[PDB]
Order: sequence, then structure tokens, then C-alpha cells
Amino acid sequence: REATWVTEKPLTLKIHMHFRDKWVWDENWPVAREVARLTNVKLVGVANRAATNSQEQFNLMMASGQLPDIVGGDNLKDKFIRYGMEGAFIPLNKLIDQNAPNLKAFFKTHPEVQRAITAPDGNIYYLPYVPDGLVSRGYFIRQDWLDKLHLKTPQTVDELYTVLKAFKEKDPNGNGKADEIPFINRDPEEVFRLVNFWGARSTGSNTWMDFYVENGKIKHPFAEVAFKDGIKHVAQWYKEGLIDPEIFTRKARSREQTFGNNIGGMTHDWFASTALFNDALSKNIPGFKLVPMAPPINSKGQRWEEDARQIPRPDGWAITATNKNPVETIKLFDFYFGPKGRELSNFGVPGLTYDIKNGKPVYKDTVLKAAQPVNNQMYDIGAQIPIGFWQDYEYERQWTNDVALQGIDMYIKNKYVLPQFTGVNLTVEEREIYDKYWPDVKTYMFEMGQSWVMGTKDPEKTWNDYQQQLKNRGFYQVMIVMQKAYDRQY
Ligand SMILES: O=C(O)[C@H]1O[C@@H](O[C@H]2[C@H](O)[C@H](O)[C@H](O[C@H]3[C@H](O)[C@H](O)[C@H](O)O[C@@H]3C(=O)O)O[C@@H]2C(=O)O)[C@@H](O)[C@@H](O)[C@@H]1O
Ligand SMILES: [Ca+2]
Repeated sequence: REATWVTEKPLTLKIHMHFRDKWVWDENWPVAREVARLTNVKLVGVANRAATNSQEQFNLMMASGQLPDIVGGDNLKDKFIRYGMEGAFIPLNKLIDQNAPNLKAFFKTHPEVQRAITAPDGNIYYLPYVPDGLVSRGYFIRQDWLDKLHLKTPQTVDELYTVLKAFKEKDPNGNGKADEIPFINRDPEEVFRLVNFWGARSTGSNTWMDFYVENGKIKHPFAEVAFKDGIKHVAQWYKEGLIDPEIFTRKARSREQTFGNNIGGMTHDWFASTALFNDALSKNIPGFKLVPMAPPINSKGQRWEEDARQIPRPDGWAITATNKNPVETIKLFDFYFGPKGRELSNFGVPGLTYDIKNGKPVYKDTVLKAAQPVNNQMYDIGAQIPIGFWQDYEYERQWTNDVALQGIDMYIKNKYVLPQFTGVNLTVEEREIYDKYWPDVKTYMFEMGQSWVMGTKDPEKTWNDYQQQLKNRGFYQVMIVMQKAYDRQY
């Protein structure tokens, strides 16, 4: 028996958690095993290991006529709210109030987090992934390639074009082959963010393809004429091979591949893990220096960093109506928001990945000096996963090197980060329109975006058809309710 036990009799529950198109909940995870030891509740995964579409797996689960006890994963906020109000997920308000002291204390000190996760009916249907930190992504460029080609740090988009063209054509890796790929990215959606260079938005927040506000008006980036004009330039850069031809396909290991083989010249990605490649490749590629770069002055005369950490993220977990032990489940959920539970969900397992030194969790040298970024190492053992948990920036600080730290400091000091969209408060009937049309519109917008970038569709020629399709698919009905909710709030 332990003092942290939430049940005397051992309990096993079924969890469907497919996340980030790559992972599922693993009961064999060191973190999962330690939480199970401490709480006396074991979670067994029921999601499909083979699948590469997390959203599709949720949809199949909901249509399968049989629900597990817990459902977790990334980008499930809208689905948690929709199916919560339908009765598939249970409200947590009373359960938290009666059984979850840690969450109660958290929500009163973080009222904006409670607001962001609350449904239009007043119910909380899930607990969120709560990130910790301020900045997220920044631009990184190969300083050693700039120096080798005797080029200055590009200050404008036009200067950047010249630099990326030189990366492609002037053989900076010195192997006599045109193998260089100037701009690479882990995230296909970052190719859309390049429209920032031409004064167009791609998203209002860390959530992909999110709305934004300009002059008291709700706008969606993909519906704006600025995007039409901006994506033409992105398409041109793709055409000329300045953007990774595989930007839509390469994905997760883009940096390991392109930086590791000394072909990648630039990216836009998280400071800590991106700067880590300087250390990992220090001997394999002598002189490898990937440095933070201020965003280039765009066509609107400004230096935009569009991305920032989003607190909370639209990720987390919920309790189903089929769960026979909702009290034990909410108590397990609450363990994660206490000191020990928070430490495990961030750092891993004590004596394995970290040690308590002077009362502080300190990562082992084997973790810090490893080839893999620490967050990747955490995923492998069940930490830093998009369950209901509270991230602790102290975990991140420990593997944020001086190059990363100084880049973060530059971005904070110079205020590059654009004001982020914090959402609007929809009513139940407004949310019905939102849930009916928006997911399918977003999928269509992505498809059109990819087509424009790859040149299979001409953005100028197809814009009228695209706008007609947006209307036919209900996008403008969504826009009406979004503005209606904004005007009511502000
Ligand atoms: O320095 C870091 O790498 C930084 O990463 C943060 O994690 C990110 C991660 O880098 C990546 O961007 C990931 O992207 C997800 C996305 O959030 C969404 O779920 C999508 O459906 O799948 C993507 C994917 O992984 O393929 O998002 C992570 C996140 O937590 O937002 C943190 O680990 C941070 O502490 C770290 O320093
Ligand atoms: Ca070369």
C-alpha cells in the first residue's frame, strides 16, 4: 500500500490514446508503470499501433459502438466538447470539486485555462495538456554556410531568397554535388507559414490553421486574398527547389536526415531541440553551426514570429460514459497535477532518467549528452505525452543550450512574437455549426494549400472555385458564428 493509492483494490482501465500520428499508450512505459505503482490504477492501451492518422483513429473508435474507459491524444478538444455534450464523455465539474484537490487549486490559479477547456454548456469534458514557457519556434540558419559563401545574415525576404538560392547552387557542403536543400521542416504546415514572408498569416496560434483577429474582425488565414498572393511566392520557392521537395512527406526525422547528412540550410522550429543539433553533429560535421535568426523583414515591413507556446493546448484526456470507475479515474487524473505526478510526467522515472539532487529533479548526463533531443527521449518512456498534464519548463531548461537560450532571449527582447488568438466563446447552437462544417473545411483547405505549393493547382486560376467551395462546404456559416461570438464577447 502507498499513500498515493487512489484505490485499495488494484484497478485496470482501458485507454484509447493514439497521438501525433506516431504513438499509442504503452502500459510497459517506465512512466506508466511508476504511476500505476503509486496510484494502484493501471492503464491498458487499446489503440492501433500501425495507424498514422490519430484523428481517423478517434473517428473509427466513436463509430465502433464500444468505448474504452479513457480517451486521450492531441487535437481532440473540439471532439471532446462535441461528444461530451452528446453524452459520450462525462462532465468532470462535480468529480473535480469532490475528488480532485490538485486540479481545483490549479484551475483557481489558472482561470484562463479553465475557460479555454469549458464547453458552451458550462461543462468540463477533458483535462488539457498545459505547456510551460513563452516562445516556441524561431528561424534557424546555417551560419557556417553563410560564412563559407561569404554572405551576410539575410535581413529581408529578398536577401533570404539570394541566400537560399546560393545554398542550393553554390555547393556549401563542398562535395561537388547539388544535393543541398535550403529550407527544411519537420512540420508540413510550416511551408504554409512561409506566407508570413509576404505579409499573409497562416494561423492565429500554435494550433495549426487557427483563426486570427484583425481590427475586431475574425479572419481565417486560408480564406484571405493575402494568402492567395502569398502562396504564389511559396509555390515559386518550391518550384525553384529552395523549399524541400519532400516537405509534405519527410516529417518527423527531417532534421536528423537533412542536417545529419549536411544538406539542410534553414528551418523554423522549436529552439531547444533544433539548437541541440549543433552538439550532436559537432564531430560528424566540423563547423556545423545552426543559429537563431531574426525573422526577415517581410513585404509589410515587419519581422513576424507567428508562433508561440499555447496554454493550454487542444490536447488531453477525457472519461467516457462507459467508465465504471469515474471517481478512481478523476483521482488518477489528479495525481498528475500534484508535485510527484507532475515530476514523473515531465522528467520520467527517478533513478532511470533523472535523480533528485538537493531536492531538485536533475537529468542524468546520459540523457543530456544523448544524440536524441530530451523530449524525444521522454516520449519513448511515456513522459511529455499529450495527456492531461502540467508541463514544467525546468525540464526544458536543462537541455536548452546557450545557442537556444540566446535565441529565445533575442525573440523575447525584440518582441517578434505576434499577439496570439485566444479563441471566442461560442454558444451550443453556434458550436453545432462549427462542429458540422469546420473539420471538413480545414481538411479541404490543407489539400488546396498543398496543391498550390506543389503547383498541381494555380492559386490565381482556382481562387474563385476555391471560394465557391468554401461557401458550399459551410465555411462562411462558420465565419458568421465566429464573428457573432466575437462581437458578443468584445
Ligand atoms: O524543443 C522542442 O522540440 C520542444 O518541443 C515541444 O514539443 C513539440 C514538438 O517539438 C512538436 O512540434 C510537436 O508537434 C505535434 C503537434 O503538437 C500536434 O500534436 C501534431 O498533430 O503532431 C505533431 C507531431 O509531433 O508530429 O508538438 C510538441 C508540443 O508539445 O507542442 C515541447 O516538448 C518542448 O518542451 C520542447 O522544448
Ligand atoms: Ca553539395
